[PDB]
Amino acid sequence: MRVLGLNGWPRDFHDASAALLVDGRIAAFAEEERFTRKKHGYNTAPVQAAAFCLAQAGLTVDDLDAVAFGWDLPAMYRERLGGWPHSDSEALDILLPRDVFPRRTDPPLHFVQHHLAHAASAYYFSGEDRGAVLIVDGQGEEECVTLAHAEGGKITVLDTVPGAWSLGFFYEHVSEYTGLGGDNPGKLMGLAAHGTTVDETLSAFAFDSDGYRLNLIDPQARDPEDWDEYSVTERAWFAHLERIYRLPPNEFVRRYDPAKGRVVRDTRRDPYEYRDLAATAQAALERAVFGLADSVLARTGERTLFVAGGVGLNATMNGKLLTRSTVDKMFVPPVASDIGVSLGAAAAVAVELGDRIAPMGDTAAWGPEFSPDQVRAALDRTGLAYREPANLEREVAALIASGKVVGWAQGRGEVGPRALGQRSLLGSAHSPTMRDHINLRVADREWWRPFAPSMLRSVSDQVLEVDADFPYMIMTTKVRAAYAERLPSVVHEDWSTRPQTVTEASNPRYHRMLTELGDLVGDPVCLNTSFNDRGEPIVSSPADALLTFSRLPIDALAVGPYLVTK
Ligand SMILES: Nc1ncnc2c1ncn2[C@@H]1O[C@H](COP(=O)(O)OP(=O)(O)OP(=O)(O)O)[C@@H](O)[C@H]1O
Ligand SMILES: Nc1ncnc2c1ncn2[C@@H]1O[C@H](COP(=O)(O)OP(=O)(O)O)[C@@H](O)[C@H]1O
Ligand SMILES: [Fe+2]
Ligand SMILES: [K+]
Ligand SMILES: [Mg+2]
Repeated sequence: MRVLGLNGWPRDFHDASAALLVDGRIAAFAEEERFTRKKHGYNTAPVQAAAFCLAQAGLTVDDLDAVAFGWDLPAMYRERLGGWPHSDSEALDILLPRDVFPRRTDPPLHFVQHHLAHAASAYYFSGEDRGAVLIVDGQGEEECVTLAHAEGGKITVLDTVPGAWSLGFFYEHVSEYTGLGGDNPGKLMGLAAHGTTVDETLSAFAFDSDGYRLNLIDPQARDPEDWDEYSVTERAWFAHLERIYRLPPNEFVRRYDPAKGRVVRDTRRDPYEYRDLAATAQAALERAVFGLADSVLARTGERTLFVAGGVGLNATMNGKLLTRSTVDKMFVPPVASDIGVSLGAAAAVAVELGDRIAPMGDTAAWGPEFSPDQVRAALDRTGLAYREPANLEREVAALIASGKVVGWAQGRGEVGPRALGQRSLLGSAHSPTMRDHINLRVADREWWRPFAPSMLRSVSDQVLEVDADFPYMIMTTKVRAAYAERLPSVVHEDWSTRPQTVTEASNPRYHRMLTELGDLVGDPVCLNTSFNDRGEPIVSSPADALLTFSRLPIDALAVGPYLVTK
């Protein structure tokens, strides 16, 4: 079957994306923000993402067997807004506007329960017959957690936790409270390592062997003036945090900066001041999730764990789950957050139509790519001088080895929040100054945020405690003896790293470049951070890449077969 999965809707929505499954294979998959250049794909149907999916596969909406949406949207409208007003035809017009998506007739429209869609995005793509499913995000239609059993192509729900007890809202609210912002929970995670935990309950959580309790909030509390429990949980957490924590909420400051010529936003306090709150929030999330995972694993009798939902992006928590006595194998897709429910809704529907879903296979490179002619066109636009190296991979290897920062734009854009050698900024993993150089001089990131490494899968065994595939940079692990000293720029406060393992199959060019690199610095490892300026999404087009390259004190840009220098 050909099934187009969708996320994103014009009203109060985030992380719009589109995914096209052809006979269980990912034909194309991209996030709206990459095309709009507006981070998080807020309040929109995934118009551009779906246009790309169809163009990539050479299809039109008339060639689709089904369109799948990753939430039970009619149900949310019925419950929270007094009725679902749209015929399937009218819903399609909104999701896939006719001026961009001409169609003779309407494809069958399927609405998939949000957490099922999450679950589908992990199970069906993991390459594992069966396992325990843990879904933890902000909130689906009603629930914030789902425990389920996956076996023989079926996902069966054992239990859910109501939205008011959301661990994602919780973590988001703490992230907002510190000044990092509720849209930047990943930063809270990186700040945790720098602080100290004293009471991992925050006088709110009570932990047990199957999970947690939030005696702070009535679990059946509900916003009658909205369609999720964000605002209710926000008021409760903010009041509680202010009550028990020495610092009041950090405030946002909007002021004209005559240096930028603009009103810029900042924080009244340095978020680094809240490092103990971050540590404590991180510890509480871990503890709560450990209980949930132990619980679903035991109730199912499985020892393989599938995790998805937005909290699933907590790589630190993931790494620690992996090493838990109760877990032998773990799969967490690069698209754990809502970006992944388009793909999940599509799989659920495809499987329902009799298809078998192929494993992801250690790659996330499903977005657009660009030919040499298309790249050259973008280069000539700018009038920049460039070369076409005989051995680009070797030249990049050498640049990196000498302490230079190289933009790397090749092949099909990766999907999800991590760059994985399709749209990356590259630098020495071996340099004890590279990290401060990129944070402070290049990207204006907070000095306390860590960077992460890409390395060959064939030496990952010797570099890292664990010998597993880490294709997605969605898990932290410990660095073996005594590489922990050899790789200063990609190590975090606690000797953990958040690695990408690379196989020749998954990324030949990148694999080859790392190989060359190894001959020069001994180790086929590099620093790999995402290719973007501070506000914007990861660069997608060759034009995006040039623009960002012009704006950053980077040394070179390797885009397609071409090398551009500063
Ligand atoms: N080994 C590690 N241990 C703990 N945290 C880590 C580790 N490696 C990376 N991180 C954190 O993961 C975060 C990812 O968060 P997030 O996705 O919000 O950043 P980003 O979107 O890449 O940043 P930007 O604002 O530049 O787009 C990093 O900012 C860093 O704080
Ligand atoms: N690194 C992280 N650690 C913990 N929670 C995270 C992290 N990244 C994202 N989240 C959580 O994901 C939640 C939203 O997840 P998602 O499933 O994408 O949306 P929704 O909750 O609307 O379905 C947010 O509440 C956020 O706190
Ligand atoms: Fe979700
Ligand atoms: K283990
Ligand atoms: Mg980044």
